[PDB]
Amino acid sequence: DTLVVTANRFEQPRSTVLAPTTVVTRQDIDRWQSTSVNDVLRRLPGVDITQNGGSGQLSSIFIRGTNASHVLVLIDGVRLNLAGVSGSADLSQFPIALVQRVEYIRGPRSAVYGSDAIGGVVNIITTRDEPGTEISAGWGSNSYQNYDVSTQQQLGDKTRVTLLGDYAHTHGYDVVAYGNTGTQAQTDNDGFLSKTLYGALEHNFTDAWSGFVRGYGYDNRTNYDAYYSPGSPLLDTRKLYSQSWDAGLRYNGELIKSQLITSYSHSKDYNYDPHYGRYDSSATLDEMKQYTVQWANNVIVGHGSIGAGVDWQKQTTTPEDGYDQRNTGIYLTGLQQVGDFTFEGAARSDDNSQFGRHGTWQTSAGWEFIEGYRFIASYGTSYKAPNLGQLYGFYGNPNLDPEKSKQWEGAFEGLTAGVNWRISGYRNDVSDLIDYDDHTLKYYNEGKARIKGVEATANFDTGPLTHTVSYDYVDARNAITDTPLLRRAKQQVKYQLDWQLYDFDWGITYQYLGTRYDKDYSSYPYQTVKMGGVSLWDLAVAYPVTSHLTVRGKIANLFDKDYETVYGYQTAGREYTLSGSYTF
Ligand code: CNC
Ligand SMILES: CCCCCCCCOCCOCCOCCOCCO
Ligand SMILES: CCCCCCCCOCCOCCOCCOCCO
Ligand SMILES: CCCCCCCCOCCOCCOCCOCCO
Ligand SMILES: CCCCCCCCOCCOCCOCCOCCO
Ligand SMILES: CCCCCCCCOCCOCCOCCOCCO
Ligand SMILES: CCCCCCCCOCCOCCOCCOCCO
Ligand SMILES: [Ca+2]
Ligand SMILES: [Ca+2]
Ligand SMILES: [Ca+2]
Repeated sequence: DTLVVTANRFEQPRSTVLAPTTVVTRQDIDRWQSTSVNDVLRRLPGVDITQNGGSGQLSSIFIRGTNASHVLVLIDGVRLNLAGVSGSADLSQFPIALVQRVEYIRGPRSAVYGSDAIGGVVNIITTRDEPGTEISAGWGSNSYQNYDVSTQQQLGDKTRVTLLGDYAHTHGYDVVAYGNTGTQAQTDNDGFLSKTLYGALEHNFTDAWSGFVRGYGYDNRTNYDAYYSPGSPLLDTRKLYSQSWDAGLRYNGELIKSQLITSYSHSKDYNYDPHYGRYDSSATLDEMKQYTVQWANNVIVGHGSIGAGVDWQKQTTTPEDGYDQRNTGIYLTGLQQVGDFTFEGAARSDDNSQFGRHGTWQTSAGWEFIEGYRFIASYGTSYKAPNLGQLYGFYGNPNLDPEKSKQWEGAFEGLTAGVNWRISGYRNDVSDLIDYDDHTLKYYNEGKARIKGVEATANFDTGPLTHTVSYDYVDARNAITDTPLLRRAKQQVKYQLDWQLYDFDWGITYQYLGTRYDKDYSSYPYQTVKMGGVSLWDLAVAYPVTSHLTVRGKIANLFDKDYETVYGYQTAGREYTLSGSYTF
């Protein structure tokens, strides 16, 4: 196991987390030769992603079949900051260079974190420890190119620093669109450019008390497609800027853990064509500022812990009505162990300045009935806050309540003859779904979803061969009308194969994207169409040409499989990348 700290906010061992958690490390990501967050995520259990194309294009994540806004994305413990009016975050913009570790725990977790923890939680962590300085970059399949410098160091004792800058660029391909340009097209590759900057300070006043400060930021330009009058502007292009800063102290004692954290984030997300735009306009800007403050405690008691915090949010976006919004929550957590029984739980009330008070809880009990074998049940209750669009839009309704989930899940987990496996069943009923009525050009909370999913995983070695495999089946329907929701695969299958030989470290990663259902905007009324669903393979190698130098190479979409995760957006297709790192 591996500590991981994103279940109850403090360190703890995964074994000791009844819910399915998955962790991705740097080694991992470097292996994977991943070039985006999207890449990494798509691999793990329960994740369905979709893309209005290649790199840089919006994207969307469906954890166990919930809506794309029904996931909580945390960066370093802290809600992302998706600006605009749809929960949807789209980690297509979030520089992968920043990523040192992802920690991902599927299932509800609003009783710790609040809103969005409905499917599960994706905590992306920017923080390393792993001193030295590093150069690198790469080249490839669409004049893609990347360069990058890293270091962390000490400035005398109890202090260390960390800087990173990183530049990627690609020209891309046209992604056609097809029901989003109207009269004409693009016949234009729609590229992406991001440039990024990170700094850290890290400091112990002692071997218990510590602090940080961080600051980071990026500056992306990506090009997209739109709709079109001959006219009459486009909106070709998007330009996002985004900075964050944090501060905390921690104290980590033998029994009692504490943290006080702080952070402030501000983006500014221009869309525009492209000629006299800006600035025009003809030119939409969405800006946001989120502030955050949180203080938490835990301590050790039994083979258990108890913990609690308070946790405060302020988001002022800019335009007369939707602008400044505030949340505050207070929760409790508990772990314990008794015999071969674990019990783990959490609860929270939130007070939200639009919709007032709402609360939320979860439980799990496990039973290790034979050594190595273990049976877990869980129950849990989560929610999602209304968005401005829904609230204060043109069909806004500022009285909306949140959207409510209930989830049950059942799992067996075992070691058997060398294989670490798990399998797991869940029902999630969602409700008070926010659903506009043509009806009256207002939204209301009215709609219901059911989800029934199964998650099976395994890992093992045979040779010098390593196997990491999962299967996922998600049956996600509209409860009222009993049709399949959209853009979701009933079925996924993901294998990875790792091994080492001569000095070539090899990986081959397979996935099957099962078939799915969506909308063809080609023509109103708009109809749904069934996408067929498909098999990908990528091939990756690395070599330590020295001792400081690794040199890698990756063929992605190894055969050449055409397909979409969104009807009308062309996906990538076969790409090469050729890449290098020096250390010292
Ligand atoms: C719906 C829609 C669509 N939209 Co909007 C349009 N036009 N639009 C919206 C509206 C949805 C409101 C609602 N859905 O009830 C609406 C009015 C909010 C709008 C919003 C915006 N629109 C935007 C854009 C970019 C586009 N939109 C598309 C997603 C363009 C879509 C093109 C497409 N995908 O076919 C789209 C035409 C169809 C998506 C769909 O229905 N998904 C079905 C659902 C199951 O999938 P999903 O993943 O849950 O979809 C969600 C999101 O995609 C999201 N969303 C909507 N547009 C965006 C844009 C951004 C950047 C983000 C992060 C999310 C979104 O809302 C969804 C559901 O609540 C887009 C691919 C069309 C186009 N050719 O560019 C495109 C993005 C290009 C790119 N790759 O970055 C805006 C920047 C428009 C503008 N300049 O104001 C903007 C941002 C919203 C925000 N909060 O930041
Ligand atoms: C000191 C508070 C610890 C529990 C806080 C969260 C409890 C939320 O519901 C828990 C009760 O539901 C089932 C009871 O059985 C186990 C309770 O939690 C044990 C947590 O370690
Ligand atoms: C710290 C532990 C938190 C325990 C919370 C779980 C129990 C929640 O209580 C019941 C859930 O629904 C609440 C209302 O119950 C019946 C309502 O009857 C009157 C309706 O207006
Ligand atoms: C130390 C903080 C304790 C936080 C626990 C709050 C958890 C949420 O409450 C239980 C879940 O929701 C049940 C409450 O819902 C009923 C609301 O009732 C309030 C007064 O009737
Ligand atoms: C749903 C989970 C079903 C789990 C059943 C596991 C039952 C027993 O499995 C392993 C028990 O050990 C027998 C296997 O081999 C014994 C190896 O022991 C080495 C020397 O005795
Ligand atoms: C304890 C793990 C459950 C394992 C799933 C495979 C065996 C299923 O047996 C009967 C099939 O169930 C039909 C429903 O399948 C999806 C339901 O999933 C969870 C909904 O409660
Ligand atoms: C899956 C029921 C058998 C007991 C668990 C076996 C451990 C799973 O390891 C293999 C997982 O990889 C794919 C599993 O596919 C099996 C379940 O799919 C059945 C869907 O109801
Ligand atoms: Ca374009
Ligand atoms: Ca209310
Ligand atoms: Ca044991």
